[PDB]
Amino acid sequence: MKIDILDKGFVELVDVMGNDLSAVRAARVSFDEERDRHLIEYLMKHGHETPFEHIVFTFHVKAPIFVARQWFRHRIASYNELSGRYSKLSYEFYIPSPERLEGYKTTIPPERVTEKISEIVDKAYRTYLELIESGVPREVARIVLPLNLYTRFFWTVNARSLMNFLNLRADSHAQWEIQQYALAIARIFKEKCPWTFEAFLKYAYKGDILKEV
Amino acid sequence: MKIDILDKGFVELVDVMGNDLSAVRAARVSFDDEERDRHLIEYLMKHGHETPFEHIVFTFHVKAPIFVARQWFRHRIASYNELSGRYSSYEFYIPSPERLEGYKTTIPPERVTEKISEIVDKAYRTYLELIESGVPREVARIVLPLNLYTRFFWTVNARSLMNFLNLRADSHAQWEIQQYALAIARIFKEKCPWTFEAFLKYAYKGDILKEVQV
Amino acid sequence: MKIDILDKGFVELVDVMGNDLSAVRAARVSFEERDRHLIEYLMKHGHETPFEHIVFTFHVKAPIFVARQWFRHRIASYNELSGRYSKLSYEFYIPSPERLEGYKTTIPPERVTEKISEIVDKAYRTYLELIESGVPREVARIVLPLNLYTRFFWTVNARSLMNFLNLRADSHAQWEIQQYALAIARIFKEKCPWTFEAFLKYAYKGDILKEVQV
Amino acid sequence: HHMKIDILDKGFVELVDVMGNDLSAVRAARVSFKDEERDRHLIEYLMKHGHETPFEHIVFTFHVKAPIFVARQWFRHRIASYNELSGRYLSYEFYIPSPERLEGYKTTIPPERVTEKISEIVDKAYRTYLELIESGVPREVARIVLPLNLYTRFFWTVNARSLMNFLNLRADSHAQWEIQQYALAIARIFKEKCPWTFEAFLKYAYKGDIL
Ligand SMILES: Cc1cc2nc3c(=O)[nH]c(=O)nc-3n(C[C@H](O)[C@H](O)[C@H](O)COP(=O)(O)OP(=O)(O)OC[C@H]3OC(n4cnc5c(N)ncnc54)[C@H](O)[C@@H]3O)c2cc1C
Ligand SMILES: Cc1cc2nc3c(=O)[nH]c(=O)nc-3n(C[C@H](O)[C@H](O)[C@H](O)COP(=O)(O)OP(=O)(O)OC[C@H]3OC(n4cnc5c(N)ncnc54)[C@H](O)[C@@H]3O)c2cc1C
Ligand SMILES: Cc1cc2nc3c(=O)[nH]c(=O)nc-3n(C[C@H](O)[C@H](O)[C@H](O)COP(=O)(O)OP(=O)(O)OC[C@H]3O[C@@H](n4cnc5c(N)ncnc54)[C@H](O)[C@@H]3O)c2cc1C
Ligand SMILES: Cc1cc2nc3c(=O)[nH]c(=O)nc-3n(C[C@H](O)[C@H](O)[C@H](O)COP(=O)(O)OP(=O)(O)OC[C@H]3O[C@@H](n4cnc5c(N)ncnc54)[C@H](O)[C@@H]3O)c2cc1C
Repeated sequence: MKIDILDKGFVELVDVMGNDLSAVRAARVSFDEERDRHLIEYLMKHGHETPFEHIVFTFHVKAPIFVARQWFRHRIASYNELSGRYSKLSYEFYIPSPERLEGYKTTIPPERVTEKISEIVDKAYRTYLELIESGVPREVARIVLPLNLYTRFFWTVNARSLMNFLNLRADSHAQWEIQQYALAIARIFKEKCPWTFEAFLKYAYKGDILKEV
Repeated sequence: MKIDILDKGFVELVDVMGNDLSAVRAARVSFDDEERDRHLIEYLMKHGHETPFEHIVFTFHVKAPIFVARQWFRHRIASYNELSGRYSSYEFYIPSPERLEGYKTTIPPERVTEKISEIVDKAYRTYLELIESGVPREVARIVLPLNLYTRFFWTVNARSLMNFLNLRADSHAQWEIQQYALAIARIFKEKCPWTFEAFLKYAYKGDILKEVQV
Repeated sequence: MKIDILDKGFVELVDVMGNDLSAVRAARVSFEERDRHLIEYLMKHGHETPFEHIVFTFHVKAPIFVARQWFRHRIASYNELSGRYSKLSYEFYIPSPERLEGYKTTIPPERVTEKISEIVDKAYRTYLELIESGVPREVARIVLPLNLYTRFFWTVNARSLMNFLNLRADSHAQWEIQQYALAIARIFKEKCPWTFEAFLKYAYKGDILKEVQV
Repeated sequence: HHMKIDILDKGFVELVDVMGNDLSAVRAARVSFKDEERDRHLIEYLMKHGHETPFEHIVFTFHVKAPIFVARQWFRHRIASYNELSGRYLSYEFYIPSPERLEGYKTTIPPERVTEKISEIVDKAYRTYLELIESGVPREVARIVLPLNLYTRFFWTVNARSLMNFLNLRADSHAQWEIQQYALAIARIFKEKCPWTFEAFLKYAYKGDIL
């Protein structure tokens, strides 16, 4: 299960432990269709969040550094990001689409904005290459690369922390770029834990976008 | 996969996410070679790169005396769900004479076991009586002894589990929790043999897991 | 500041880092009505991170059944007396007859208080017989009841402290820990008045702190 | 607090506040409310046997100004609290490595020219940023063209135990030189405020080498 985000990014499900019933078993501390869902909604509405910590996901994410920086602020989770000492490195950059600027009356055509960004990216990247070729270590030369450079990471997180992530990132107040990733995370969450996801939207979700999309 | 511990306790595996390769994939940040994969596991363990092992997760169902659970619950990097004494088998851990078969006492070890059993029976009886009288469970239960068995679900990742083993699968820890740590270690070994072996070889700070098999 | 709780317990403030302004500085990231205005803004908009920069260290004496509920709050630091090696005062929480006010019981409340006291006496006396006989404390103490008082140090930041209050300073929590939560709230209010008020007005999810003064 | 240490060309690590000192760990370990000799002995005992929880009762709050590539590595330390400047909503300064930063590395061009080339691309990226902002482009979008050597600022509250883990990982020759410099500043302040704990740390638990 993979979802493409932005121009070159993505969110892919690597593994998952449990499902809605994992939270049910944990809540009852042990080991009926309607009875189980009722328990899930009960836990959600009353704020009994601990049982959902027993559902865990591992995602593989490709996102721009500025998005990853905001993402990594979520401390109750595990991350492993690219370094280039265990796997090969790649150089791609997030170039906003003209549509991304819709809504703002910019004196510069949204098409020209996309071009200027692409322009600087190319120049920074070429400078980077020029430095490496001259013998400058990568850890130094890389500092000239822009924040829109794509990176990749593995993210393992339990359902409770995931719902906190959605509360903050699947919201109109969050930067549009991370909103997109949050939407993809929500879709995968819904596919693996439909009962929990539904209960979440109904009683605990604090954001807005998940109720519109 | 369930292992009996003490007189009425146990450690049961409920679920597990991943295996040794999960840490390998995480370290390389790649989703998609035994010799080299096992070498990487040893390398990570040897140089202290522990984050990759956080991508292996276990969920256990444990039945242990409260005095043991209190020590267990001090391990904060994990998730717990315990039986609610306020809302809810009423069983207790009675040490066998063999548990004292090592200290010099003024009374036979068997006598100690009898004394413990006796007071537990009296406390339990008092509890049931209070409950019969309409006294709320949350109040009546305060007379129950620390050897009362409780149960909880424990979800923990491999890195945190290894920290648990470093501290509890050791002769300095109380004998009772050592027994549970041994069972946790056995299940860990079965599901992640490569990580477990690398752990014992490069990072394990305790003593018993290098003396006792599986 | 030492506040007495229950019959022999207490909550004592050991140390504190910062005040309301610590959160303001953190939110602004730079080392008054406008400042207080900011605190309220943060609280109403859900900006909780700035309050993580205010930290408290408390010394608490409480019955084990209360401590176990307390220790479920993982985002904090704890150091408690050792049941295996620490010297204890051997004091127990005996509910007052008023504790059962409201519950229709077969026997009178004073009777319940009496029975609890009797079982505690028997358990304690049995414990004494074991220790005097040579039984190690780590084993002998398992017969002691859950109402035995213990002590611990608790270091926690304001954000986690507020989460603790949301859960324990509430009618759904056991009356005994509610009492401790009230004391914690009292100390929080004295050191961080602006944050405390903003909390009650915008984020507090409990009920008792909106009716019980300070 | 008040302590401040300059790092790199425009960065710094400033001590904002501190709760406790070495005695805070001693009291927590004994879980109560002796003498200097026995107390320092207890600190070494704790450090030696890995009884690290008592040190969680010592807390620091730092104000740090560092380039984003350094901050990114720093923020991987989850057991701590952070508050950083929002790029979405500064004085825009950048870390320009000194020619000496390339000592030991045989480069095709003079080290001075490398510093120049870095300064040049940074200038072009910044000027592009300003042009986008002036045209009405949202800051959150325009800022993505800025380089990783852009300076940011943040408050960091962390306890002594977590700080020691931070030092074991960053105060090491295997860490990038830039973060090593910051780790040395953190260690310096730690030493100043908790002499006993720091000394014990260096003697029995520190796994790095530069300290
Ligand atoms: C030379 C060098 C190379 C590096 N290479 C890479 C790389 O290739 N990829 C990469 O992603 N990072 C890399 N890092 C960053 C490394 O992963 C960091 O040290 C780590 O992210 C932060 O450390 P920590 O886990 O010890 O600290 P904290 O996150 O602050 O945690 C402190 C302690 O609590 C723990 N802990 C916290 N949360 C959890 C949890 N959820 N589960 C289990 N235990 C937990 C552990 O016992 C830990 O030591 C590198 C660092 C250095 C110095
Ligand atoms: C032989 C023995 C004797 C003991 N004696 C005592 C005693 O006298 N008094 C007592 O109270 N307890 C005692 N304990 C219990 C001890 O406090 C526990 O081992 C500890 O609380 C749980 O371990 P941990 O911190 O390593 O694990 P976890 O809480 O699971 O944490 C794992 C890692 O994340 C970390 N971490 C998590 N949270 C924080 C945080 N807030 N700040 C900094 N780092 C953090 C550390 O790197 C840690 O190793 C004893 C245990 C043993 C085995
Ligand atoms: C629109 C928007 C604007 C933002 N602006 C800024 C800004 O200007 N500056 C900035 O620094 N960040 C900013 N952020 C980041 C914001 O602080 C993140 O939501 C936060 O860092 C990650 O959330 P968390 O604390 O809820 O999650 P996690 O770190 O994953 O924690 C989950 C839960 O555990 C908790 N928790 C974890 N660790 C601790 C701890 N040490 N102490 C107390 N509780 C803890 C809380 O209950 C928390 O909700 C912004 C985010 C958004 C969406
Ligand atoms: C009326 C009442 C009834 C209760 N009944 C029961 C019961 O039947 N069984 C039982 O076991 N407990 C029960 N509890 C205890 C309940 O589980 C506690 O509230 C909880 O253990 C501690 O709360 P916390 O998660 O909010 O806090 P903390 O552990 O201090 O965490 C603070 C924040 O960080 C978070 N966080 C920390 N660690 C993790 C993690 N590993 N994964 C995801 N998020 C994390 C969350 O955002 C959290 O709110 C009850 C409590 C009350 C008040």
